[PDB]
Amino acid sequence: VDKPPYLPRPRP
Amino acid sequence: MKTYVPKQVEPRWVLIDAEGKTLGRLATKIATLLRGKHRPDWTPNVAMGDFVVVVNADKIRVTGKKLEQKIYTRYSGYPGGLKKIPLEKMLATHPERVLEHAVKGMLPKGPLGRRLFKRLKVYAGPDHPHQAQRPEKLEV
Amino acid sequence: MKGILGVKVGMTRIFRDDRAVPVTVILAGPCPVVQRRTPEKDGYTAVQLGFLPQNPKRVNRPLKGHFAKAGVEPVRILREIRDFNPEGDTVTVEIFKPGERVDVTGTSKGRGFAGVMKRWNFAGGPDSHGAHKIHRHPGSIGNRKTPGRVYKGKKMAGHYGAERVTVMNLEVVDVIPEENLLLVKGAVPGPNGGLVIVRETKKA
Amino acid sequence: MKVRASVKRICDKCKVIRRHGRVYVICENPKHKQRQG
Amino acid sequence: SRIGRLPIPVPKGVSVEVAPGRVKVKGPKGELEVPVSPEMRVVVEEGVVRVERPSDERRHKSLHGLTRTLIANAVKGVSEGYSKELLIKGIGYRARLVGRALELTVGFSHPVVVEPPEGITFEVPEPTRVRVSGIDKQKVGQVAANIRAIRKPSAYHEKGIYYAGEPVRLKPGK
RNA sequence: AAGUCUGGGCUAAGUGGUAAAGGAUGUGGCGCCGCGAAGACAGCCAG
RNA sequence: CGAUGUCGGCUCGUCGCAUCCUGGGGCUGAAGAAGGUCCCAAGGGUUGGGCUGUUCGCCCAUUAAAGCGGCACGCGAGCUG
RNA sequence: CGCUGAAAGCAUCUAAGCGGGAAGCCCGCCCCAAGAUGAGGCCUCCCACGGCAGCCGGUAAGGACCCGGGAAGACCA
Ligand SMILES: [Mg+2]
Ligand SMILES: [Mg+2]
Ligand SMILES: [Mg+2]
Ligand SMILES: [Mg+2]
Ligand SMILES: [Mg+2]
Ligand SMILES: [Mg+2]
Ligand SMILES: [Mg+2]
Ligand SMILES: [Mg+2]
Ligand SMILES: [Mg+2]
Ligand SMILES: [Mg+2]
Ligand SMILES: [Mg+2]
Ligand SMILES: [Mg+2]
Ligand SMILES: [Mg+2]
Ligand SMILES: [Mg+2]
Ligand SMILES: [Mg+2]
Ligand SMILES: [Mg+2]
Ligand SMILES: [Mg+2]
Ligand SMILES: [Mg+2]
Ligand SMILES: [Mg+2]
Ligand SMILES: [Mg+2]
Ligand SMILES: [Mg+2]
Ligand SMILES: [Mg+2]
Ligand SMILES: [Mg+2]
Ligand SMILES: [Mg+2]
Ligand SMILES: [Mg+2]
Ligand SMILES: [Mg+2]
Ligand SMILES: [Mg+2]
Ligand SMILES: [Mg+2]
Ligand SMILES: [Mg+2]
Ligand SMILES: [Mg+2]
Ligand SMILES: [Mg+2]
Ligand SMILES: [Mg+2]
Ligand SMILES: [Mg+2]
Ligand SMILES: [Mg+2]
Ligand SMILES: [Mg+2]
Ligand SMILES: [Mg+2]
Ligand SMILES: [Mg+2]
Ligand SMILES: [Mg+2]
Ligand SMILES: [Mg+2]
Ligand SMILES: [Mg+2]
Ligand SMILES: [Mg+2]
Ligand SMILES: [Mg+2]
Ligand SMILES: [Mg+2]
Ligand SMILES: [Mg+2]
Ligand SMILES: [Mg+2]
Ligand SMILES: [Mg+2]
Ligand SMILES: [Mg+2]
Ligand SMILES: [Mg+2]
Ligand SMILES: [Mg+2]
Ligand SMILES: [Mg+2]
Ligand SMILES: [Mg+2]
Ligand SMILES: [Mg+2]
Ligand SMILES: [Mg+2]
Ligand SMILES: [Mg+2]
Ligand SMILES: [Mg+2]
Ligand SMILES: [Mg+2]
Ligand SMILES: [Mg+2]
Ligand SMILES: [Mg+2]
Ligand SMILES: [Mg+2]
Ligand SMILES: [Mg+2]
Ligand SMILES: [Mg+2]
Ligand SMILES: [Mg+2]
Ligand SMILES: [Mg+2]
Ligand SMILES: [Mg+2]
Ligand SMILES: [Mg+2]
Ligand SMILES: [Mg+2]
Ligand SMILES: [Mg+2]
Ligand SMILES: [Mg+2]
Ligand SMILES: [Mg+2]
Ligand SMILES: [Mg+2]
Ligand SMILES: [Mg+2]
Ligand SMILES: [Zn+2]
Repeated sequence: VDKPPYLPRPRP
Repeated sequence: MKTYVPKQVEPRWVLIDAEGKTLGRLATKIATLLRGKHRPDWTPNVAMGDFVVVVNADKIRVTGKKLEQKIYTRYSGYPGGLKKIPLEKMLATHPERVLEHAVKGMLPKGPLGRRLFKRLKVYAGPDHPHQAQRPEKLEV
Repeated sequence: MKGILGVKVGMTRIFRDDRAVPVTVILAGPCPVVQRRTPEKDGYTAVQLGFLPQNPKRVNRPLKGHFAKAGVEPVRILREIRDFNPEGDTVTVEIFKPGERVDVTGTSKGRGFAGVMKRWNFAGGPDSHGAHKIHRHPGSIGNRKTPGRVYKGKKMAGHYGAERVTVMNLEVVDVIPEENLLLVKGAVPGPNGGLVIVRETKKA
Repeated sequence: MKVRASVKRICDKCKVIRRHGRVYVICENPKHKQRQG
Repeated sequence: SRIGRLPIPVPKGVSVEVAPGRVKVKGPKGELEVPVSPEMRVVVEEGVVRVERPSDERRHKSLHGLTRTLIANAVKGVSEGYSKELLIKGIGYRARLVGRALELTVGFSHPVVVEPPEGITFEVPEPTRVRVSGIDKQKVGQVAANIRAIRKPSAYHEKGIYYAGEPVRLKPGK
């Protein structure tokens, strides 16, 4: 069930 | 004056006829004999109880519907490895394990009680192979 | 419940009734009984069998004593057939007739440290579409914090083969007593030259 | 065999039996046979 | 309003000796041993056996009647013996005695063969009638029931194996 | 660690050792109506 | 909140049973065959496709059956993105 | 689903007792396994070696090392 992602995808 | 502590004494051997006795109530007494709490010089940190030989283990008796309802249990560590064995079968297959499993759970945990359980020699059927030790017959 | 030691020699096929029959040839006989296990002496019933002639130069003194108590020449391999008590002092291929049905125990070929795809027939990962260095990998081996561990027996990579395998209900296609041969229909574990055991089948 | 929490008599021929720790209802009419559960 | 109080008439010449927890009953047809609660007293008077209960408790009252009827049946068993008749209905359905054993032809793709257990005798007077006779009451009724079960009465047709004196109750088709 | 302590009773469900409407010849115990040796109830029969 | 990476897929499973199938039953407005409904049963099984990121769902062709749920909506120091 | 059977003169698979009954349960089949420290069993082999349940040393039955290898194998085994 599509719920909003709580973390951004990690950056360098 | 510091409390008396016994040096090692010769262990007494005892014989019990388990026939017709109530499982749990015979268990406690054997545990007691094993601990050595019947000796005035009891000391909790050493093995100074009696050696206890039990005969006619298969002829132990039990109240209520436990023969069908008491479930002994063993877990192997694998998935779905919980084995349930009812009392009926345990007596039918390894009867001496009944008195053994009972008495064991009434002994203290740890190194000592673990070695006390070794001083329990239980046999199903009227004969025991310890005539050499000349065991003293106990009424309990 | 009869039995006999032997060696796998190899496979061919023969023709029986306009039909090709894949067979494995086993050099079975002759097997000298060197000890009998008895319920009074050993608590169960079995017959210790010997197999293959041995150079007595290689047989140590403990072993030599054993062979003498049976009055039997030195032998390379000892194995027991349980619940078998032959009348004779020697077992040959004669105890099986063609048409009978047998179980063969052997040592499976060893695949050494085997991957999960060969060992456990896993399906592994994709070979394109982004698959990143996991083509022959197992994937997940568990859950999360509950239970937070791996099951005993969890199928993983590791050694595979060089292990005891018994194949059952194999038809005896022929027996050639003059050469101690046994012709069994189908596949038997192990390499050619590997040791096998041939027992009467326990199937119905 | 109707299984339910409320077992009762349906007709005057129905009979309430307690059998092996359970409350059954047996009767000449097969439709009325009940066990409590 | 009471069974176990009633005395058991004991015909001649059958013997009823009392033992701890059992009674032994001999007669012109054989012997029978009746297990009896230690709590119940079995008493042997002239040509009459009586059973007495130790109190008016619910358990003892139940054991009491049961004990009597148990011993009563054992007496009648060695004297008159017990028997049940089975009636066979249906077009192809027959029975025939193959030696001591009973063969049953009741519509299956094969015939059924029933062996007499110890103390049981099968007899086939007609083709559609079967008699199970023995000195043991429960053993007879059991063997009877077993033989009936082989092809129970239908609910739609007068077909199958019946008890004698067993009502044919059916329901309509279509 | 200290009672297999004493006396009276209940429970046979391991109830004790997690739950409700409702259901029930569980068991024991107090009542309350009927109907019965002017022969009741069960039934075992004649009609 | 001096970080417990968040859907779906893939992979690998394991459990629950309120059982989709197979096994065993009672009732049926159960003739038979086939169904209905409830009870017992978790041993095994539970297919391939088209649409869409989809889970889900619809559809094709089959099937004994194409079960429903838990495991951080199991599984990103295993992959995908 | 029954047989026999009281309490409850009848009835009742149950309160005494006994049957039948599932791919399920236990055994059975295949594999691991005595670190099963509860360390099992059988067959066979060596022995009363020197000096002072211990220490050093020389052996026995045996074993390891080393080497040629192996449908055994990462090393090891
Ligand atoms: Mg004492
Ligand atoms: Mg008890
Ligand atoms: Mg044992
Ligand atoms: Mg403590
Ligand atoms: Mg030929
Ligand atoms: Mg081998
Ligand atoms: Mg290899
Ligand atoms: Mg792999
Ligand atoms: Mg494989
Ligand atoms: Mg493959
Ligand atoms: Mg694949
Ligand atoms: Mg591939
Ligand atoms: Mg792909
Ligand atoms: Mg990438
Ligand atoms: Mg990458
Ligand atoms: Mg790549
Ligand atoms: Mg992976
Ligand atoms: Mg944990
Ligand atoms: Mg290996
Ligand atoms: Mg209602
Ligand atoms: Mg009404
Ligand atoms: Mg009725
Ligand atoms: Mg008399
Ligand atoms: Mg008197
Ligand atoms: Mg119809
Ligand atoms: Mg007391
Ligand atoms: Mg309960
Ligand atoms: Mg409890
Ligand atoms: Mg509880
Ligand atoms: Mg209530
Ligand atoms: Mg009530
Ligand atoms: Mg009445
Ligand atoms: Mg946070
Ligand atoms: Mg940090
Ligand atoms: Mg931190
Ligand atoms: Mg269920
Ligand atoms: Mg079915
Ligand atoms: Mg079904
Ligand atoms: Mg039908
Ligand atoms: Mg129809
Ligand atoms: Mg049905
Ligand atoms: Mg299942
Ligand atoms: Mg499972
Ligand atoms: Mg499942
Ligand atoms: Mg496509
Ligand atoms: Mg959708
Ligand atoms: Mg179909
Ligand atoms: Mg169908
Ligand atoms: Mg699909
Ligand atoms: Mg998730
Ligand atoms: Mg999910
Ligand atoms: Mg990642
Ligand atoms: Mg993901
Ligand atoms: Mg994760
Ligand atoms: Mg995830
Ligand atoms: Mg993770
Ligand atoms: Mg993207
Ligand atoms: Mg009856
Ligand atoms: Mg009973
Ligand atoms: Mg039975
Ligand atoms: Mg039974
Ligand atoms: Mg039956
Ligand atoms: Mg099968
Ligand atoms: Mg082995
Ligand atoms: Mg060992
Ligand atoms: Mg071993
Ligand atoms: Mg242990
Ligand atoms: Mg050993
Ligand atoms: Mg042994
Ligand atoms: Mg040497
Ligand atoms: Mg090498
Ligand atoms: Zn009714």
